[PDB]
Order: sequence, then structure tokens, then C-alpha cells
Amino acid sequence: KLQFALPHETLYSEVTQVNLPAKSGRIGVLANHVPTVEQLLPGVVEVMEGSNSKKFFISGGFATVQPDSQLCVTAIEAPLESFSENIKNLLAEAKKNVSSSREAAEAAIQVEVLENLQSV
Amino acid sequence: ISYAAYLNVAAQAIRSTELQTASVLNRSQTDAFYTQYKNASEPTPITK
Amino acid sequence: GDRQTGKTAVALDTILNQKRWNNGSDESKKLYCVYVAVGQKRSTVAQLVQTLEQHDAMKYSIIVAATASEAAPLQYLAPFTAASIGEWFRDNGKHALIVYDDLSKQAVAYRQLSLLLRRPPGREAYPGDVFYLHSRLLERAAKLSEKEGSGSLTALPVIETQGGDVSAYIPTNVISITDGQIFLEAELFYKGIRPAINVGLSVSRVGSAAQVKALKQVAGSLKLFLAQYREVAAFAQSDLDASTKQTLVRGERLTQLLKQNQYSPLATEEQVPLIYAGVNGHLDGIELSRIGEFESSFLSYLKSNHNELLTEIREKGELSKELLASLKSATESFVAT
Amino acid sequence: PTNVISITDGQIFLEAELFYKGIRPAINVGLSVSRVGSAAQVKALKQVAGSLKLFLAQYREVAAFAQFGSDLDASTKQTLVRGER
Amino acid sequence: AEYFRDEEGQDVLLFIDNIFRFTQAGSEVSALLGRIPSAVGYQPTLATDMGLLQERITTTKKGSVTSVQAVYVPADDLTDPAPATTFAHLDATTVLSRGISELGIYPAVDPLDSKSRLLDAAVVGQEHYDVASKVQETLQTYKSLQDIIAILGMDELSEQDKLTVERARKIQRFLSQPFAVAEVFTGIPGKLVRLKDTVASFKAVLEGKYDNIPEHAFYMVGGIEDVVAKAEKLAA
Amino acid sequence: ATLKEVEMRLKSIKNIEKITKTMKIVASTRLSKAEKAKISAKKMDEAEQLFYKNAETKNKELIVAITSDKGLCGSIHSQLAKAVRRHLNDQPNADIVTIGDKIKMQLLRTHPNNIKLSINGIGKDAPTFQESALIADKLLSVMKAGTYPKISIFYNDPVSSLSFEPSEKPIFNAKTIEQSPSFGKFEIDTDANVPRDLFEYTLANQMLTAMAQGYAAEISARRNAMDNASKNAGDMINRYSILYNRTRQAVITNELVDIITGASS
Repeated sequence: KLQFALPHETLYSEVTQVNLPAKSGRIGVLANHVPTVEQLLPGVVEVMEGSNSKKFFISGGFATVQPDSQLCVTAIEAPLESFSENIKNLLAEAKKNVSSSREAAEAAIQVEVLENLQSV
Repeated sequence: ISYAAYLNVAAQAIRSTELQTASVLNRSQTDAFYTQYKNASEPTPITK
Repeated sequence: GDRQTGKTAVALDTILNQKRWNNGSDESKKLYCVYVAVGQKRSTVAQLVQTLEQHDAMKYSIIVAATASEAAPLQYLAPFTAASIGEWFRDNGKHALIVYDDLSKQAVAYRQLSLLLRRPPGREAYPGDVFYLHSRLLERAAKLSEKEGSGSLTALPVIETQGGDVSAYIPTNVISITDGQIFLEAELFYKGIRPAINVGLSVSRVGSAAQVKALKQVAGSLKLFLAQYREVAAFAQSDLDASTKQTLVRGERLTQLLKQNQYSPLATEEQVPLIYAGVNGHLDGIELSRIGEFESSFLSYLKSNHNELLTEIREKGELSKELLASLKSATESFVAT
Repeated sequence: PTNVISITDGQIFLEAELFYKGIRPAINVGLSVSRVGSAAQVKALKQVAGSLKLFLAQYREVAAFAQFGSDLDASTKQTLVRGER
Repeated sequence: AEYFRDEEGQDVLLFIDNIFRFTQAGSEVSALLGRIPSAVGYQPTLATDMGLLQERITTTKKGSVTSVQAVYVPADDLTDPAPATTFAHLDATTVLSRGISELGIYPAVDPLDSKSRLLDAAVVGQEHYDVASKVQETLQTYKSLQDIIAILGMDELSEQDKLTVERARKIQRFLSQPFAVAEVFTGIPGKLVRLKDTVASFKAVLEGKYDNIPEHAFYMVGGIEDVVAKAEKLAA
Repeated sequence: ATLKEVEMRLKSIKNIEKITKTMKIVASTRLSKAEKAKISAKKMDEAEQLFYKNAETKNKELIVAITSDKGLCGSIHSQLAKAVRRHLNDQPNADIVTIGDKIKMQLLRTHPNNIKLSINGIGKDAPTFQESALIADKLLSVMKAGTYPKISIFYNDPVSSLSFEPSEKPIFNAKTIEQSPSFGKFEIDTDANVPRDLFEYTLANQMLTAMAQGYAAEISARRNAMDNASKNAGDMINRYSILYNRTRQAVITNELVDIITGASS
């Protein structure tokens, strides 16, 4: 099972295998998994409920197997349209502008998002 | 910087596509302000 | 109803439809109308006459005229005089319709008379025996017994409500005397809903006893729907219950359906199919703007497809399960186009 | 009063409530008229008081909203602030 | 007027002022005649006296006379029997309202409070009628919405509603026609706008063709040509 | 007059009745969105609460409170103020974050040695992640909130769509995680500074939910108040109407007497 939640929606909150991008590298969870907290990073996430796998672009969150083996994943918003080139063009310009222009965290995000986008 | 501010900035940056849900566009666009206060006394308010 | 809302227009529409029935052989179907134009300026009545002539209605119509100039004794005796004309028809066993328009101006003439004879003026400075006057006139409108050769003098008095006050002394009295009232609503008139009838403040006591059976069947529902629509009127201020939102849609389409452009009557055989459609919610789906287009088209569509049905419906005057079945189907076919 | 109103070429309604409100004299300026109007008004004073009426008229509408005592349209609060003065 | 209508044969344009003064006068001499004045002190013979005057004014085959009769409605109460009695006898009523006057609009008529007998659809022409139904709705929408704009706020209303309001505000100030006889009451000259020209110019506004022209660029100016000119003038 | 002054005041009452009726209907419309947000949010929140609970949820102090810029939210503004007022007797020197103008006025009254941060532009907007994040970002740096033992947030739990209960809950410090020991029944090494990240993350995750809960109660109160107003105005309508009717009769009588006297003479 998986609980993958959003503030305004819920994505999965008996998901068989989840492949997660974590502050522990990448983590895979299937059923009972070791009882962890790993921060879900800004991510391209694959969630498989059964063998069927769905691929998500997420603006990060937190990932937590509970000690009752409930994978509470909480995330706060984002597809495949998001990947579609138009984002790359805009992001290229925006990344450049941020380069010239807390600024560290922002610039890190422009690059990070460029990676995060490529992951889709 | 706040971890969720980092995540937030990431959500905003991902919109640099915009071809997605209305709730997102509202969730990422806020004209809201904030008013600093001190002990009553008001340090100037500034846009959030 | 309220002054100059074309009160006379609402009345005149009835007279025009009486042409259809007038053409018809039965002399109960020949209502020989009498319009009693009281205090109405001669130019206005000339227009009335001209319009009547345009619609070739002057040959069952009678116009008793006491115009604005015409003296208060003439005005006073004018409905009484008119009633006597009606008596010949009534006595002959025929039916006829006398429209006293407006008894409010009759009242003023009596006020003038009473004051000139220095008899004390009653409540609201309208003479005390105004109740007596109006009552004497208004019970001459009567459907005689079959030994008295089943005849009648139908009447439809018109009362002008100065501020819309039915609380006004002459309206209150008259309301008590009469057997039903139809109260046109000024707001509806302003909102271009003509007829402008205030459905709640309109009642007929005889009512459905004197209703075509076909029309009764297919418009019992209409009364209940409109009742809900009235409550759900205020629900037009939105997230609404699905039932409420459906009611609102169904109700709005109905309100438009009951619009009938002034000075154009309709045939009963064409009233009944349209209301049936609305009852079956066929019209609910049809867009509000396209209701109008739908109506005339539907009537022609019906006329082409089955004027056998229309004539059958007309002549039977009842709607049989077979006819209503066919009608639901017919409506579906029309709805598709 | 009806008779006189017809006869006269102005009406200068006063308002008692406004007297208490502290306009003393309190002229009920909405009902205060000079029927034929202005032609005996100082030229300077014609120029200056040109929009005094407009502001006040807007103020009357604005005041109705203001006494509903809800959060106000910014435009209405320009009126409100000026109007009070 | 009768001599002109009849004997000179010509058409006339009668003008009478102020017929409430005629009512007051008649009320007084009724009382003096000992004929006890009826409701709200108004003579019992008011109706018939009105009738004689009014019937006398008409379109005969000898001539045609267009009376324009001023009436003073005491304390703006038209439920009062004297204005109300006159209200019936007159062909083409108009009600002048203070609020609209105060808004600066000249004329001061509240157009949702004006009803002329000629308004029948084919009579005034289908286009004219349809336009006039639309104008009435547009202005009526602004008035109905005025309460919502007022308390709930302007912007909470629909975009469609807001556009109708914007058009109504433009139209409202497109009612403002500076008057030639208010070159002394405003200084600004008149505008004599042809009937066809008015139908066309109002139609255009409704179509939203000149929603790129300010509300105030309709204010105190004439027709479409003027509206554009004042848009340019303000722009300059 | 009597007749006219009755009528004008009665007209005022009529117009008010109508506005409060109108507002009440519109409030029902708004309420649906507020509640909808709150469901999904609350589901998310419970998952976070699973971490704190299972971890052991063992945690001056901070006070955060929420009530919109907007008024006519019934007595949300002052009922929340009342439950605050009690806890400003439990700490008269608490550092206050006021989320929206209405709560700001009331709390400012209760102790003005507290107010440090307040947030404008709240009421108009329905709860949103952008806001929660930004409020969070300024909060850590400015208020040093985690340093003060215990954080508590006040909001209105939307008990029923006819009720509102002012409620508070405790936002958990980095300390809560730290010395709660069944935090060890979750596993991370030092590869993430999970207190320094998660605290920041849960600042928003809880706050956004609190706001959603509040917003639903706020709109619910607005509906309730506006409904009761329509009723109160109605009662007054009836009272002045009866007076109007009597006054009408009196005018008729006074006029009638004049006529009688005239006829008599």
C-alpha cells in the first residue's frame, strides 16, 4: 500500500512497488519495508500499483514508512505535458536571468528543476 | 532557506509548463501581503 | 392589475381568440363579446376599434362606450346599460362575455355623483354604496339554468390598482364580490414577460371545472412544477442541489413557454402538445433561446407530421393514453431536430 | 407646504438630525435646491464648487455601503475619505 | 390650439405648463363653488375636467396637435390621485428623476421610468425594438447589479456581468446629451441627433464595438462621431 | 411622518434583509470549495500525524491564529479571539502570528506585547501552498519559533456546516522529534538532517491544513450569521408593517373627519 497525498488532491492516499527519489538516494518500497524517514526530493517518481507503473512529476515532499508499515508520502503539487520543450525554453531564459540576479537557493532550484524536468 | 520554501520555489520554477490545472495556477499566484508588527508598533508591511 | 400595463391588451387578447370559437356553429361557442370602455379617451377607443377591425372582430364584438368626456351619469349607468344588451343573448340562451373595463373609473363617476347630491362619501372617499353598486351589476353575470335555456353572460371585470394595492378599498370590496381574480405583476411586465400574470395572486374558483380535459391532464403537473419554480426562484442567487438546479432549468424554460406575444392568440389544439413536452421535460434540454424557435417549428412539425393527431386532440378534447404516448414520441422526434 | 413649494423658486430644506450631527446650520443638501439654479453665484465659487456636488452625490451612495459597515471598495474609500472632510 | 388645428388647418405643437397648477386651481374653485373637494382635497369633477381638456387635444382630420404638458407630482408621489388621474389620460409619459439629474445627465429622465405608447415592435421597427429591449436590459442589469457591486463588491460578479456593467456605464453617459439651452446651465452646446443615427450609434455600443472608448468619453457628448472625437480628445 | 418614517426605516430593514439573504446563498456556494480543499488536506495531515504520534508526539510558546481579512464571518473572529484570550492568560507574552485581519484586531486588544508578525491578503484567498510556504519561510527566521518551547496554532475546526468550534493544536518543534525516542522506529542516519528539513516541511503541512479547517468554519459562520440576519430583519419588517397599517387607517380617519366637518358646515 501507499498513501501519496497532495493538499488539494490525493494520488494514492494497495500500491505494490514504489520507486522514490529520496534524500537517501533512491528508495524502493514494496509492502513491508524497513521503517524509515527519507525526505522526498523534487522528483520524478514512479508508482506501481500492481505491475502497472505511472510516472509523476512532483514539486517534492516527504516520504515515510511508518512503524505500522504505512508509507505516508506527502507532497504538495506537481503529468507529461509539463515535460513538453516549452518548459525548457522558458527555463533556459529564467535560469540565465537568475544567474545574473536566497538567490543561491533560487538558482539551485532553476538548475534542479531543469534536471527534474529531464527526469521526465 | 525553509525546506518547503525550497520545494515551493521548485513548484514555481516548474511553471517556468503552465499547461496544467487551475488549482495549481491559483496555488502558485498570490498577491497577499504580510504586516510586520513589533512588541503593537508596526514595521512596514510588505507583499508576501 | 397596474395602470397602463396594457390592461386592455390582456383583455383584448381574449376577445380575439373568441373569433375562432365564434366561427364555430354552437352558440355557446359563439360568445358575443361586449367591451365596456369606461372613461377611455376617444382616440384610444378609436385605436381599439381599428385594431378590432384589423382582426375582423367587429361582428361578434359590441363596444359600449362611455369615453373620458362622457358624463358621469352615462358612466354610472354604462355597465348597467351594457348588461341589458347581454341579457338578450343570455335570455336567448347563448353565451357571451362582457368585459367591464375599468370599474375603477365607474367608481369615480359615482363619487362625483354622490358628492354632487351631497351624500356622504364612503371609505377612501369613494361612496358608501359603491359595494352595493358593484354588487348589483356583478351578479347579473350568471350562467342560467337549463330550464332557463342554459345560457350565460360571462364577465371579466377590470380593476385598476393605483399602486398595486389590492388592499385599496375598491379592490378589496370587488375581490370579495367576485369569484376569482387574476393579478398581473408589474415586475414581470417590466421584465417583458407578457402575459405578466402573477401566478400566485391569480386564482379561479371555478377553475379546473371549466378546463379542457386534455389541457387539465397535461397541466396539473405544470401547477406543481411552477410551485417549486417559485421557491427555486430565490435559488437563482451558484452551487445548488442537482434537483434544485434541474427545477431551475425546467422552470425557466416553462416561463418562456408561457410567454405569448401580445395580440397573438393560440389555438387550444396547439396549447396542449407544447405543455406536454415541457411536462415530459423534453423542452428542458432545448436551449432557452431555441425554445422560441422550437415552439413555432414544433407546431409546424406537428402540423405536417400529424395534424390528424391535432384535429383528433382538438375534437376529442381529451388526451387519451394513446395520444399522450404518440405525443411523447412525436416530441422526441422533434427534439432530435 | 405643498402649496408654497410650488410657488417658490428655491427650497432650502434643513435637517434636524444633521443639526444634532453638528452641521449647524444643517442644510439637507440633497433636498436643498435653487429651482432656477445658479446665475447669482460668484464666478470663482462656480469653479471651485463644481464637483462638490458630484463628490457629495457619490458620498451619499458610498455612505449607504459604509453603513452596511463591510470592507469597502478602494474607489469607495477615496470617496469616503474625501466625503467625510 | 383648436383654431390653429381646425381653422388654420395646420398641425401644431401645443405646450402647456404646469398642469398640476391647473389641478390646484380647479380644486380651489370647486371648494369655493361649494362642491366639496374630493380625495386629497382634489375636486370631485377632476376626472371630467381633465377629460374635457384632454379630449379637446387630439389628432382630428382637421389637423394634428402634439401637446407636451408639464405635470408636478407632489412630493414625487404619483400614487396621489391627481397625478395618477392625469397619468391615464396622456399618450406618452416620461418621468424626470433627481438622481439621474444629480449624476449630471441632461436630460434627467430615468429611462426605466419612461414609457411611450409607441414601443410596439413593428411599429417602432423590429431593429429599433430589439435594440431597445437590449438597452433596457443593459441598464436594468447595471441597476440590479448595483446592490451586488455595492456590498459584495464589483469584482465578485461575473466577467460577462462586468462587461454589461461597463457597457451600461458607457451607455449611461451616452444618454448624456449636452443641451443647447444648457449653454447657460452648463455652457456646453446642444446635440441634435437624427433618429436613424441614434439607433445605429446605440446599436454599435451594445455590440461592444466602442468598449475601447471610455465611459467619460460618452459623457456630455453626442453621437458616435463625437464619442470617438472625445475619446481622441481625452487621449490627447 | 409616522407613515413615511416607518416606511423608510422599514425599507432600510427590507434592503438589509435582502443583502443578508443574498450573502447567505453565496456563502453556501463558497463553502463547498472550502470544505473540498479541507478533505484532501486533512487526509494528508493525518499521515503526517502518524509520524508524530508513532514517533511519540512528546514535544515562552508561539501562538498562531487564523481568521480572514474578511468580516461577516459571523463570530469566528471573536470566538477564536475568546479561545485565544484564555491562552493569553496562560501566556500574556506569547509571540503572535496573526493570519488575516479579523483575528488581528481582537488579539491586538488581548495583549499588544505579543504581536510580531501578521499576514495580510489572507482572507480573500482560499488556502494555498504558495502562501503556506512563504509564511513558513519568514516564520523560522523572524520568530525563532522553534526556540520557544511549544508552538500552538489556532484555527477553527469546522464541526458541522452550521457550526464552528475554535480549536488549537500544537505544532511540533525539532525538539519533539529529537527527544521522542520512537523516532528510532523510523530510520535515517545523518544523510538528511530530518529535524532541520521535516520541521520546515511540517510547518507548512500542518499550517495549510489548519487554514483549510479554518476557512471552512469561516465560510460556515458567514452563512450562519447571514441566515439569522434575514430572520431578524423579517421580524422587524413585520413589526413596522403592523404599525404602518394602523397609521394608514389613522390618516384615512383624520381626512374623513375633515370631510365630515365640511359636509356638516
